Amino acid sequence: QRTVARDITLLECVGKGRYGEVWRGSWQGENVAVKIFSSRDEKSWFRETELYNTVMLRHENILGFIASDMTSRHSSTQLWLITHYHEMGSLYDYLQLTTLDTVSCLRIVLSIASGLAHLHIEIFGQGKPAIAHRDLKSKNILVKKNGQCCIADLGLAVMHSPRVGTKRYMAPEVLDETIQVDCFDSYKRVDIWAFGLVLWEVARRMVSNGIVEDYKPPFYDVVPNDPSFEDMRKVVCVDQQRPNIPNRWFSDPTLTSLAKLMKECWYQNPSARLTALRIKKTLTKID
Ligand SMILES: COc1cc(-c2cncc(-c3ccc(C4CCN(C)CC4)cc3)c2C)cc(OC)c1OC
Ligand SMILES: COc1cc(-c2cncc(-c3ccc(C4CCN(C)CC4)cc3)c2C)cc(OC)c1OC
Ligand SMILES: COc1cc(-c2cncc(-c3ccc(C4CCN(C)CC4)cc3)c2C)cc(OC)c1OC
Repeated sequence: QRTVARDITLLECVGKGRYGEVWRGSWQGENVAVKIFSSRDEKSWFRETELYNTVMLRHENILGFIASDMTSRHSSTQLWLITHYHEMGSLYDYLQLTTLDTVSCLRIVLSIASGLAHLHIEIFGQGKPAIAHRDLKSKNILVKKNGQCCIADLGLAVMHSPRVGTKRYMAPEVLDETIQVDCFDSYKRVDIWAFGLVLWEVARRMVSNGIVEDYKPPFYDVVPNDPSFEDMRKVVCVDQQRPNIPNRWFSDPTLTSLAKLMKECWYQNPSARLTALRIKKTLTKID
């Protein structure tokens, strides 16, 4: 019987953080991405592994799973997650340098909405539990060669049948600790808030009438870098600020429709926010 080639050549590091590292790797000529977890973030490996052991997600707008590997070392355990490799990198990276036209902007945001609705929706029978992401942001979205994106990092995901989200993207009910933690719909509504911020980040980079905004992260003008939980709560909960919509958007029918969409992701009342399925429908009718 058979040879099980497990050797993965780590070729270059494309990411280093408190999470650990991501490497471009090669298995059998074929490019893979290898996330090597820090000790700090072991529970993210376990959670993503537990989810994929429960349901083998397969969707064009979800980063493709290849393998979870645990290897015993002299005095530690090494944890690797192996996925598809997207050489264009994260949406965060991509937006820094690249501007968008109407077609690319819509393709990006509809692909993200598609991936998010896929996570959110329970399918009965080759089915899946409903899933909420809990850390949606432009660094957790990859740009594919075909212009569509895919959602990455299910390390905080929750399923329905001490890692917390990135503070800059936390919904008001997370910051004021009123979120109903027993309620699955609560977690979907937290993802819709974060989606609305991502839609703002992308829409800024769409050119209209020769104008584009510089890349900025959500709330760049009202909080410091690495904003505290308190910094965010005062802006989002107490003062009820929302990202600025520039005047130039209201000359462009695509950006006018997207400003309305992002407004309906940012209601203080979580139950007033649009669903991912309703966002998809709205986006298919733009242009
Ligand atoms: C263990 O570890 C790793 C394994 C592999 C890997 C390498 N060659 C072949 C395989 C393979 C897949 C599937 C079957 C089927 C065929 C027969 N059918 C009736 C049931 C079983 C057999 C063999 C795998 C899974 C790659 C890895 O990394 C890319 C591994 O490390 C994470
Ligand atoms: C993990 O990832 C990759 C794995 C492989 C790979 C290697 N050996 C064998 C296999 C295999 C063969 C046959 C079955 C069976 C299942 C039962 N049914 C009755 C018929 C089909 C399953 C598995 C695969 C899938 C290739 C890959 O890329 C080319 C992988 O991606 C990097
Ligand atoms: C968010 O999360 C995960 C992401 C990935 C992932 C998948 N494809 C590609 C990448 C990537 C490749 C290349 C660049 C740069 C380097 C070269 N040049 C300067 C431009 C582009 C950036 C990023 C990553 C980081 C894998 C993961 O796990 C294995 C992730 O975690 C789940």
